[PDB]
Amino acid sequence: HKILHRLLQD
Amino acid sequence: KILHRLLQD
Amino acid sequence: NSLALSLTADQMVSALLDAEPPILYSEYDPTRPFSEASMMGLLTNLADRELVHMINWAKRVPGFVDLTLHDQVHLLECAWLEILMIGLVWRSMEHPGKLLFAPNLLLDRNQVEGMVEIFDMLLATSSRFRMMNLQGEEFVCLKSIILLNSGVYDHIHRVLDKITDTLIHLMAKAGLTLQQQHQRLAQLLLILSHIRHMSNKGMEHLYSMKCKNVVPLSDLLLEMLDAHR
Amino acid sequence: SLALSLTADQMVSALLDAEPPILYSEYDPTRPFSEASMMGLLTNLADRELVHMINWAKRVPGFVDLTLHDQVHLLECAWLEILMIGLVWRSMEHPGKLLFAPNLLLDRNQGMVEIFDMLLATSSRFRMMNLQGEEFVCLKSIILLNSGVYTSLEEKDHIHRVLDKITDTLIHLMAKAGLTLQQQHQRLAQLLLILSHIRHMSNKGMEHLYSMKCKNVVPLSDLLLEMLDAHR
Ligand SMILES: C=CCCn1nc(-c2ccc(O)cc2O)c2cccc(C(F)(F)F)c21
Ligand SMILES: C=CCCn1nc(-c2ccc(O)cc2O)c2cccc(C(F)(F)F)c21
Repeated sequence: HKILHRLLQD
Repeated sequence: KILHRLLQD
Repeated sequence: NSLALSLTADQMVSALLDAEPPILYSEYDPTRPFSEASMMGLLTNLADRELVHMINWAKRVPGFVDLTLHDQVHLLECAWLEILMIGLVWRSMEHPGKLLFAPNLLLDRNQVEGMVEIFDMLLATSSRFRMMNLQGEEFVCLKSIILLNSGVYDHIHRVLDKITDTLIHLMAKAGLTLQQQHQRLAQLLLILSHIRHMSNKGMEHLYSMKCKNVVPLSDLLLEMLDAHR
Repeated sequence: SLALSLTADQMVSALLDAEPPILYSEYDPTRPFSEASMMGLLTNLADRELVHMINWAKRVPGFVDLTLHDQVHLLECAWLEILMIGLVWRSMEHPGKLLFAPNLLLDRNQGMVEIFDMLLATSSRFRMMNLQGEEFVCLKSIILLNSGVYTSLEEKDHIHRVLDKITDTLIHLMAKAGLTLQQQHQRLAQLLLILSHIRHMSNKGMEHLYSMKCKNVVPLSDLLLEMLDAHR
């Protein structure tokens, strides 16, 4: 689970 | 070096 | 159908200009970094904070939103350093011989071990941009091209074409002749090959920094690094 | 100079006439190959191609106007990119496969695999664009002149002048093929963006080459070793 995944969602 | 002389001739 | 394709050249330019991330500052403290730990510490910290802004910028680049989350992740993982670098050389144009990482962080070549090579490449790129009189509108086009192109391995190609139209649009608007237009287009796009080169070299250096484990690296910067491996 | 006086058509003619030959590998279907020997075929082939590339480079308009030191630098920077674009060019008509030699056609299986897929994607790109031989030779000359241009000051200016002339030749070819102005600009950009990926593939290849050196199992020619040394 990449931080980039989270940031691209918010 | 090699490349140099190959280019020179 | 993507909205990006329906945008006019001026709409595209306005969208890109309005999406521009802010120019961030480094730590205050006029201590000139002349060491590995200090300099790289400032650069990674800066890169860390810029990454957050870059992610929000990318989402505002027309066509990027139309991609799946996984595709967006891929493009950013491939292009992030290229994007930071082109921004750097853009800010450094008016500072010949120097690199303006931040308004309060101006470095010259006299400052780290194997790093000078990349430093000189960045300087040469900035100088090249300066002599070409690169315009802000052109810069933003090039930056979006890097985002969409670097990891592009039909929608993106379509979008990339529109940006090309936009670049030509700007040049014609600036009064350039037809030959001057395609020549300048070629010149700008060829520089992207060198930015790619610098990115790959910088990534190898970032990797050494990791394995030497002296400079603190954020988890984000580490995951971006791992992606390249 | 001499490259600055050429017409677009004369430029294309010269480049076509300067094309190097397609060499064979030492591949033998009866001989069992280990991962090392497989790479041996590719390194052996590259070494023999280099001699032909060096002589092709001399025939690239404007190249001989440079100092021997600058000619050396350009080739040291571009050699793998040039080999790669040559590969993807002759692989165009072989979808899902790379034609390293007339006697060495490989797909991703048997085929390091990441670079392989990138070369496949590049060849696939050229095929859809229906890249013309005239365009290919222009692109290859651009790589030679551009890859090391940013690594006196009059030399680079001359280099940039010649590069501009090749752009004029590319546009000339596209206009000749019936493309509207918009289509010309778009195709020009499309071709040049591919050079960014070719640079990337070369960068990755240079790293693998270094790895092969350190493992000391795949034979590397003296020239190849000197090429690698310059790179780092
Ligand atoms: C002369 C060496 C440059 C390498 N480099 N440059 C950055 C960087 C940071 C912020 C920015 O706005 C623009 C930039 O180019 C950078 C960040 C992390 C690691 C490296 C290095 F290549 F040194 F590992 C960086
Ligand atoms: C499966 C791709 C590996 C990369 N690669 N490709 C060549 C090569 C040789 C001859 C030719 O006409 C075209 C080519 O692309 C090559 C040569 C030396 C080293 C590598 C390496 F795998 F190390 F990147 C090469």
